[PDB]
Amino acid sequence: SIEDLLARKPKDLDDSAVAAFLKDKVVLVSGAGGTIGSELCKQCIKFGAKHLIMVDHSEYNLYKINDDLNLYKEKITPILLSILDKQSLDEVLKTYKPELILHAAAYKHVPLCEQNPHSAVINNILGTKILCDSAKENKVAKFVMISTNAAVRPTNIMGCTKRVCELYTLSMSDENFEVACVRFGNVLGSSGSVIPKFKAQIANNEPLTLTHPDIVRYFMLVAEAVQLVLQAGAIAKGGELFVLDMGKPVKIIDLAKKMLLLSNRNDLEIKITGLRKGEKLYEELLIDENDAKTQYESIFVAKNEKVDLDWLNKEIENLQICEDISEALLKIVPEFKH
Amino acid sequence: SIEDLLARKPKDLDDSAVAAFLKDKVVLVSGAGGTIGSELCKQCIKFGAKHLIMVDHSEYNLYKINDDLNLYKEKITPILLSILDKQSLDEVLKTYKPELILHAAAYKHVPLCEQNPHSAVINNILGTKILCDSAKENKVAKFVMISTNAAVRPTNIMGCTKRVCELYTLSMSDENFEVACVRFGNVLGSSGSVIPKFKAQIANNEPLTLTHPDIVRYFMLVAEAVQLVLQAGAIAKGGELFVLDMGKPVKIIDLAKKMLLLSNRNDLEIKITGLRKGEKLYEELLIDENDAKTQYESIFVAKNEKVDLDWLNKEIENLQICEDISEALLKIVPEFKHN
Ligand SMILES: NC(=O)c1ccc[n+]([C@@H]2O[C@H](COP(=O)([O-])OP(=O)(O)OC[C@H]3O[C@@H](n4cnc5c(N)ncnc54)[C@H](O)[C@@H]3O)[C@@H](O)[C@H]2O)c1
Ligand SMILES: NC(=O)c1ccc[n+]([C@@H]2O[C@H](COP(=O)([O-])OP(=O)(O)OC[C@H]3O[C@@H](n4cnc5c(N)ncnc54)[C@H](O)[C@@H]3O)[C@@H](O)[C@H]2O)c1
Ligand SMILES: CC(=O)N[C@H]1[C@@H](OP(=O)(O)OP(=O)(O)OC[C@H]2O[C@@H](n3ccc(=O)[nH]c3=O)[C@H](O)[C@@H]2O)O[C@H](CO)[C@@H](O)[C@@H]1O
Ligand SMILES: CC(=O)N[C@H]1[C@@H](OP(=O)(O)OP(=O)(O)OC[C@H]2O[C@@H](n3ccc(=O)[nH]c3=O)[C@H](O)[C@@H]2O)O[C@H](CO)[C@@H](O)[C@@H]1O
Ligand code: NA
Ligand code: NA
Ligand code: NA
Ligand code: NA
Repeated sequence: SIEDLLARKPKDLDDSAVAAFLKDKVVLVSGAGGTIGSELCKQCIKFGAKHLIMVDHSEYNLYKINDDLNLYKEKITPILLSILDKQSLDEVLKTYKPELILHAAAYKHVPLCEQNPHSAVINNILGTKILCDSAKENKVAKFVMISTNAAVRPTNIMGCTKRVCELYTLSMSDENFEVACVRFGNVLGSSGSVIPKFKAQIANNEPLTLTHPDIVRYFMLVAEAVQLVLQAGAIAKGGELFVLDMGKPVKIIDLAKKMLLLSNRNDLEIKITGLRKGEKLYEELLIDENDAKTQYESIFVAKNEKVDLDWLNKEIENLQICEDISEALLKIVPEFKH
Repeated sequence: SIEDLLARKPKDLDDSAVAAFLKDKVVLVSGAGGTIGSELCKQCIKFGAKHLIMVDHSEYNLYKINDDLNLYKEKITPILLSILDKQSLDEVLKTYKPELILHAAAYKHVPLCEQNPHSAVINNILGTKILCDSAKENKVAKFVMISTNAAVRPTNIMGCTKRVCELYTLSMSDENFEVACVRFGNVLGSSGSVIPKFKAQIANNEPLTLTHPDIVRYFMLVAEAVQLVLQAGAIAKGGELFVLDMGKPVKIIDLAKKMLLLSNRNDLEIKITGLRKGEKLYEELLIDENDAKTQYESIFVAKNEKVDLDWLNKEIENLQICEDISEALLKIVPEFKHN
């Protein structure tokens, strides 16, 4: 398998630490039925959580993860809900009183967020604000925000919104409501990503569409990223912006060729179709030489400064009505180059 | 495959009527990346729409239908959006000025809507209200509501919510804003449905889980339901509640058995697991012997009277506040018998 070949296989997976962190917890996962959310769900059950509240706005995604976990049906509750519905979300948190929220709900596609920036802002930033505020109000002990390497020096709407969500959640962190964010890169075979695209092109005898001959990405398996996110949540004391190490980058052309080789399909061409708007060619330096080490060699802590929430709330209000979203996002993230 | 077997293959598919109806139109499809919406999008391009506005809240579903239609990308615009965001929907409608809205966005699962009746109400009823209101205000000429046979004498929250959407949209119909609803039954192989569930159980060496040995459903292919919906929309003058003829119902036990026979896994057990809450054994009579015929033999018009919108709007507000959704729904839909 191509997944197998590019797997990170990190040597510092710690089952026992995740078990101790999750034992008998009521846990709520937003985006429960997504690529990452579904794997969080599965690992929460595997590592002994008492009760899993699965929140997703996509009815098929929710149905599917509920169905996948049907052997544990007594321990899970499928909540069909947008996190933008504050009043319903508050009712959910007061009812179940989760001690941990794993926030994986977001819009993540670079091109679609470029084309729909307002919805990106609303779903990502406002949805994060609503979920985060509700968690703090409802005395959730720990809140882990799934973030992305795309939030570093963002060149696109999606990335920028995720950076704003880091700023917001980390600024809400305190002794009673401990927030951690976890940045990582491309999850192998995730929803709507390049591996399923190539797989489908091959199966339909189409040429593979490669954006640029020199483009590279960092990859890991969903089970690896999720477990490390959970180990990061487990060691968090509140306020940490974590980042995962992912090994060496992989050329997408090499990925394309390996896929072709694995299906004995060297009858097919690889066609250059050009960079998509917002897209980086090399991403960013993963780990700064001065990020703090943790006890896990795959997990580092990056520097982050709280921001004045009053100011941030004003900017977020403006984001929901303003005419130029890109320019507005810049006033919040001055490193944003769109 | 199982789909082949149970196809309807109506004799009265009419490409040309659909082509004439869709020619050069700007068409907005809500729920565009769903099972039915995706097929609506494809048929809109096939039959010569000018421009397709694809609205969906699931980024993956939208991504996928957008990619599926890559060959025709200059004719399609992917709008990542919940129809509950009135202000943004309004802006989309003003920017693109669609002439036709095909409304396929909803929550459709009996059990999930049983378990989340408030979100069923919000996403189905309020989402329909917002989209329908915005369409009329923005002078969209024709609005087609995808409905369901479950709206008839509903026994579950989902079906009841769909019936309220019928009442709302049809009561908004007038000479400028023509509304049709179309009711039909199970679409073979649709998202989250019994066929994909049985396929996975088989692929995983699991017993098939059959709710009840006697349960039956009416089935048709997505391409058939969709084209018939488009033909209904083509002949509509406003205010019609259409219903499709779907042929003979199918015992789910016979569908299970046939799946096991086709993959040669008669080694697997069929386990009876019990009816799910809200579920009917035999659905309902499809075509009332008095429903009116149309020019197509697969499409009929079911009786329906407008309700006062003043009344309905206030009942819809009550739905968003009440203690007890089921009781509140019964006020609007007095034939609702909630299992
Ligand atoms: N997939 C990757 O390669 C990758 C890499 C780094 C970070 N991330 C981050 O992980 C998070 C999840 O990514 P994914 O691959 O699982 O995407 P995904 O789209 O498969 O899953 C996201 C889930 O959230 C749900 N959702 C979205 N908005 C919602 C809302 N308002 N209310 C409730 N549910 C909502 C979706 O329906 C979906 O099931 C996103 O920020 C993403 O940016 C992903
Ligand atoms: N599948 C069947 O058997 C069947 C039979 C009869 C009627 N119907 C009706 O057909 C319609 C679609 O069913 P389907 O099988 O395609 O289901 P689906 O879930 O596959 O498709 C619905 C689509 O609507 C989207 N959506 C839901 N709420 C939304 C919102 N608030 N804003 C924007 N997008 C939203 C979803 O993301 C999804 O892509 C529903 O109206 C259902 O009520 C289905
Ligand atoms: C999963 C998804 O949809 N996007 C995520 C993905 O972004 P990213 O945009 O990298 O995800 P993709 O899987 O879409 O693309 C992976 C790589 O393949 C290339 N490519 C893509 C499609 C194609 O047809 N041909 C082609 O060559 C891209 O240019 C990119 O170099 O990882 C980032 C982490 O680093 C996250 O921030 C994004 O949320
Ligand atoms: C998920 C879905 O598309 N639901 C639609 C489906 O409902 P419906 O609930 O009939 O659709 P499903 O495919 O879930 O179920 C079909 C039949 O198979 C049975 N079954 C299902 C699952 C299983 O594990 N075992 C089993 O035996 C059910 O009891 C039912 O008799 O068609 C109706 C139209 O008639 C629509 O109103 C619903 O929106
Ligand atoms: Na899966
Ligand atoms: Na359960
Ligand atoms: Na499809
Ligand atoms: Na396009």
